Amino acid sequence: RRRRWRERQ
Amino acid sequence: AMGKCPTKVVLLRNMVGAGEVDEDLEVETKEECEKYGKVGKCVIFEIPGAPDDEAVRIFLEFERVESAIKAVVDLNGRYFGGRVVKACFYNLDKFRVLDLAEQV
Ligand code: NA
Repeated sequence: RRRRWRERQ
Repeated sequence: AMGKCPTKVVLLRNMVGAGEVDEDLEVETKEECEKYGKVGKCVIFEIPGAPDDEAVRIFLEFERVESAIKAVVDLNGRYFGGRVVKACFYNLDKFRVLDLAEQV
């Protein structure tokens, strides 16, 4: 499955 | 403004564009949200005729208001793909009867 959430930077 | 009143329901906007909902989003978002606390499945509504950064509304109902607050604070301004997400609260009673197009 696609993973799109990115950690805050 | 209704999106600012803390509740256990979080509304996420600008995750994806109009017509771009898929199941991978819902599965991942529920997993991500479990970081803040126990949460239900994504409930999705698309507003007809809305701008591309508002059309798709993703709602998640947390078990606890504290978790919802944590979720709003962490998810607002985070990236889902290349899109900058907007997070806010949503009125619980409106949510429970599926009135999903309220102004926030
Ligand atoms: Na993820």
